[PDB]
Amino acid sequence: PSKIKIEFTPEQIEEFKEAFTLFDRTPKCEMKITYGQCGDVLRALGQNPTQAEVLRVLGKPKQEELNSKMMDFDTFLPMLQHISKNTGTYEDFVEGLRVFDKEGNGTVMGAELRHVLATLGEKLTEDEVEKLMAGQEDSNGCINYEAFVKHIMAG
Amino acid sequence: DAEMAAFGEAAPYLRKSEKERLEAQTRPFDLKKDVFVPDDKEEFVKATILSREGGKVTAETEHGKTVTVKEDQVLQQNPPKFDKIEDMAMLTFLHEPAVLYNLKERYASWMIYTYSGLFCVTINPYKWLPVYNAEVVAAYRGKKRSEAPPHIFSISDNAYQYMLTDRENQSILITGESGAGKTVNTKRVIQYFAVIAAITLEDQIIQANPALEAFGNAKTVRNDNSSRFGKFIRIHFGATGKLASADIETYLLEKSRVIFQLKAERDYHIFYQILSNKKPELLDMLLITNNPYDYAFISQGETTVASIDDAEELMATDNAFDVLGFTTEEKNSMYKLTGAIMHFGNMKFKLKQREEQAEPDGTEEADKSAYLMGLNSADLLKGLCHPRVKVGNEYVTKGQNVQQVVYAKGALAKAVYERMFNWMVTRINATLETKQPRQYFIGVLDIAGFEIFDFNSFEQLCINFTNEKLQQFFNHHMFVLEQEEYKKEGIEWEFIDFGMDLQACIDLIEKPMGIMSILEEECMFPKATDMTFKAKLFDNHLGKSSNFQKPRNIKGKPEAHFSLIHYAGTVDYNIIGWLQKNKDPLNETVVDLYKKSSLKMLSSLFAQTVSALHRENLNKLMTNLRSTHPHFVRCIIPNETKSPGVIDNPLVMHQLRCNGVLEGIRICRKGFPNRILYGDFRQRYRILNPAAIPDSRKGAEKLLGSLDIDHNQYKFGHTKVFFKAGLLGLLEEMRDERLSRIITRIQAQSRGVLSRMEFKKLLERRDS
Ligand SMILES: COC(=O)N1CCN(Cc2cccc(NC(=O)Nc3ccc(C)nc3)c2F)CC1
Ligand SMILES: Nc1ncnc2c1ncn2[C@@H]1O[C@H](COP(=O)(O)OP(=O)(O)O)[C@@H](O)[C@H]1O
Ligand code: VO4
Ligand SMILES: [Mg+2]
Repeated sequence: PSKIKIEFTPEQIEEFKEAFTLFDRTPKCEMKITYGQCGDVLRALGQNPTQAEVLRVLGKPKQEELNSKMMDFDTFLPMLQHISKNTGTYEDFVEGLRVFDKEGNGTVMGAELRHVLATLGEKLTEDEVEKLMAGQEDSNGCINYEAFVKHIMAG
Repeated sequence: DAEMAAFGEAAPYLRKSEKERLEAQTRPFDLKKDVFVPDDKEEFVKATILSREGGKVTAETEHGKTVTVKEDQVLQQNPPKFDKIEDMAMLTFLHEPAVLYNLKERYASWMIYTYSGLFCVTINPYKWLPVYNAEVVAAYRGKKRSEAPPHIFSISDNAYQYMLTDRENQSILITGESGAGKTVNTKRVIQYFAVIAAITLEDQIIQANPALEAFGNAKTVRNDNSSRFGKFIRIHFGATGKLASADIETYLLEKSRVIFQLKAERDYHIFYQILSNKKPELLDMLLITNNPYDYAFISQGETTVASIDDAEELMATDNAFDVLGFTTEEKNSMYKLTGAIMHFGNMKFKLKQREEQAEPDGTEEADKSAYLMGLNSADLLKGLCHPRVKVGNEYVTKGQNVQQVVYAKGALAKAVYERMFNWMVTRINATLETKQPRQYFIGVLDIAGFEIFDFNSFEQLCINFTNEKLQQFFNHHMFVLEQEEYKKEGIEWEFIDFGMDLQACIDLIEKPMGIMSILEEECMFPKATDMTFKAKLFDNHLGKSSNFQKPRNIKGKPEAHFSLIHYAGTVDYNIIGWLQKNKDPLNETVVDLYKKSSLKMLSSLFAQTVSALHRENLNKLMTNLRSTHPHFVRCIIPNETKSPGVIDNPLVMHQLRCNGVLEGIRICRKGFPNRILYGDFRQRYRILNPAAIPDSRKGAEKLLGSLDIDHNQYKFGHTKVFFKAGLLGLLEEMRDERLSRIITRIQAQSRGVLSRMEFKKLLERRDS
C-alpha cells in the first residue's frame, strides 16, 4: 500500500478518477465504491485479474467487507498500480479449449463450453456465461474456439 | 473423505478413511524386524526377527512360533504407507507374500478390487456390497486411475478413454475358475455403459443376461449359477463416444446337461423356474405336474438350490423377455418346447418278443410331447423306432433296439434345446441392433471357467482347453507382444524370460496328432471304439508329451483313462462316449417331422464335429481379440466353502501363481506400459508448455525435457513416446492442473469483457 510508487501521469489519474466515479452507487453520491466492486473498476480500466488476485490486493476480505466496506479513490489507485504490474498467451487459451475438441475439427459444442466456464476454474454465473456467449454459436450450435479466444482478448 | 463424498455409502468399501490412513502410516513398524517367512501350511506368514546367526535367522511368527530359516528365504515387509495399496505395481518390495498380504488386507476391509499394474485382481466376497449402484456409476465417470479407487467401473471407464484416445477397439477379458466372479463382473461392465447412456437399448442390454442365464446357466458342485456356454458381448460406440448398439456371440452350450446330471448338480434353471408354480398357467399349458422327480431328464442330481428362489427367477426371466420385446407367441413357444423336452424324456420303450427291435412301452408322454411340438405322435414313435433310409423311390426302415432309441431320443431333445437357445441369442441381437452409426466397440469376454469334477468328460476338456488358451493370450500380450513392441520401436531393452508359456499343453490338445486331432480321425473310422481312441492317445503321447500322464484313480471316486497337466491343475479325464459326443449324430426321420411341425418355432429351428467347430470358434475369437487392446480382470476364489471374508492362503497363492499376476506386475514396472504416437502427443500435451513446440519428435523431446520430471521414465521410439504408468499419471495430473489455470485465466479475460461492456454503456450516458 505505502511501498507502491504511483507511476501513472496526473492526466491518467484524472481519467481513472472519472471511471471510478461512474461506478458510484452510494445513496449520498459520495463517489466511493464497495470492496466488492473493485474488480469491476480494475476491469473497466483495462485490467484482467483473477478473482483470487483481486482478493489478494483487497487484503483477503470477508464477504461482509466485499458487500459493505467502502473504498475511496486514494485507496483504489495503489491497487490499480499493483494489479497493472502482474496473464496467459493466445496459444495457452487455444490449447485450453482444444482439450474439449473431441474431433479436432476447430469447434466445441456450445452447451459444453457454457458448462465448462460455469463449473471449472473460478466458476462464472449462468448469467455471466449467457451475456458472454450471446451471438457466438453458429447454425449447428458450435463455437470456433480460436475465433472466440480472439473475441475475448480484443474485448 | 469429502473427496469420496460423490461415492455415497459405497465410500468405505472403496477407499479407507483419512483417519485409517493416519493410523496405518503411524502404526508400529521396524524395517529390520518385520519380515515374511515361508510356512508349510499358510505359504508365507508375517514374522519378527529375534536373532541373526551365521547366515540363518531366528524369527517369531504371527501365530506365536519360533522358526529358524536361511537368510535367502526371508522376504521384507513393505512399510505401513503401502498398507492396502490400490496399485501393487507401486510397492517397494514386489514378491509373493507382499502381493498376497496386500490382497488379504484389502479383502478383510471388503475392498474386493486391487490394481496390479495395468490389469486388475478381484476376490469373490460371497456377499452383496453397496458398490454397484447408479451413484457409484456417476462417481466413476471420466476419473483418472489415480483419482478413483479400484473398481470394475474404472476398468470399464479406462477402456472407454483408451478407445477415444488411441482410436482402437478394446476388450475386457475376465478370467477365473468356476465360481470366481466372471459373470458378475461381465454384467457390471454392461451396467456401467447402460447407466452412463441412460443419464430402451440400455434396458435391453441389461435384460439380455437374465434371459440367457435361465436357459444357459445351471447349478454345478462349484457354482450355484454356473455359465454352461461362453459369450463375447460387444458394446458399439459412435466416433465421439456415444453408445450406439450391442451384439452377443455365444459359444458351445453344454448339450448333455439337458438330459443328464451328476449327483451334486441341476439341469438348466428354466425347468425349475417353470416347475416353481409361480405362473400356474405355464403348468397347465405345458401339461406338467409341479414335481421335478416326475421328469427323468431333469431329476438325476439335485432339484433345489438354497441360494436360488426359482419362483422369483421365473418372474425375472419372463420380465426380461418382455423388456426384450419378445411377443406372447415367442415366449409361449419357448415355454412349450421346454415342456415338450420334459415329456420327451419320459417316453419309455421295450424290446419286441422275437426281435431286437424297440417298440413303445405306453404312449401318454409321447402324445403330450407331440402335442406341444405340433407333431403327430404315431409319426414321432415310428420315426424313433424305424428311421427311414432312401433306396430308389422307397423309404426302407433301419432297425433300432431300446439302447439306440433311448440314445436318439436324448440326441433330439439336446438338439431342440441347443437350437432354441441359439434362436433366443439371434432374437436378442435383432432387438439390440439399432442401425445407429458406430466406429468402435468394447468387447467383454465371459467364458465358462476352469473346473474339476469327480467325473471329467469331453465337456470339461473343451472348457479347460478354453481357459488354457485365455491364460496363454494373457502370457502372449504381457510378455511376448510387449517386449516385441519395445524392439520394433528401437527402445533399449534386454529380453526377459518370465517362464509364462503354455504352448506344450496347448499343442498336446489342438495340434495335428494331438488329443482333438486323434479324436477327429477316430470319428472317420466306422469300426473305431472308445478303447481304440484310448490306445491311440497312449501310443502317441505317454512318455512323449510332458502334459499327458496316466490317470490318478482312487477307490471311492469314478474311473478315468488319462490325466492332463493343465495350467490351473492336473485333471483326470474319462473317455467313454467321446466319439458319439464328437459326431453328435441325429435321427433324420424325426428331424424331417420337426421341419414339417405346425409350431412355427420348431419348424424354423430345423429349417462336421464338435472339436473341429470348437477349435474354429476359439482361433477366430483369438484373432478378434488380437485386433483389440485387451484389459484383464483376474477373478480369484478365496476359499473352497463359499465363506464370505475368509481367505485360504495356498488356494489364493495357487491362483496368483498360475495366473502369472507377479510376472504381469513386473513387466508393467520394468517396461513402459503406456505409449502415444508423436502427432497425438503434440495434440494432448502441447498445453503443458506451448513455447517448447512453437517436427513432432523434436517437439516431444523439447516439451518433456522442459518439465521437472524423472527423465528416465520416458523413452523415444521410432513412431511413439513410451512412458512408465507412474509418469503418465503425473503428466495427466499436470495437464488437468494446467487446464484449470488456463480456464481461470479465460474466465478473468471473460470478466474483463463483461465489465468493459457495462463500462461502455455507462460512458455512453455521460462521456462518449
Ligand atoms: C493413468 O491414467 C489412466 O489410466 N488414464 C489416463 C488417460 N490415458 C489416456 C492416454 C494417454 C496417453 C497414452 C494413451 N494410450 C496408451 O497408453 N495406449 C496403449 C498402451 C498400451 C497398449 C497395450 N496399447 C495401447 C492414452 F490412452 C488413459 C487412461
Ligand atoms: N463381486 C461380487 N459380489 C458379490 N457376490 C459375488 C461377486 N462375485 C461373485 N459373487 C458370488 O459368487 C457367485 C459366482 O460368481 P459368478 O460370476 O457366477 O462366477 P463365474 O466366474 O463362474 O462366472 C455369484 O453368483 C455370487 O453369488
Ligand atoms: O462357474 V462359471 O460361470 O466359470 O462356469
Ligand atoms: Mg459364468
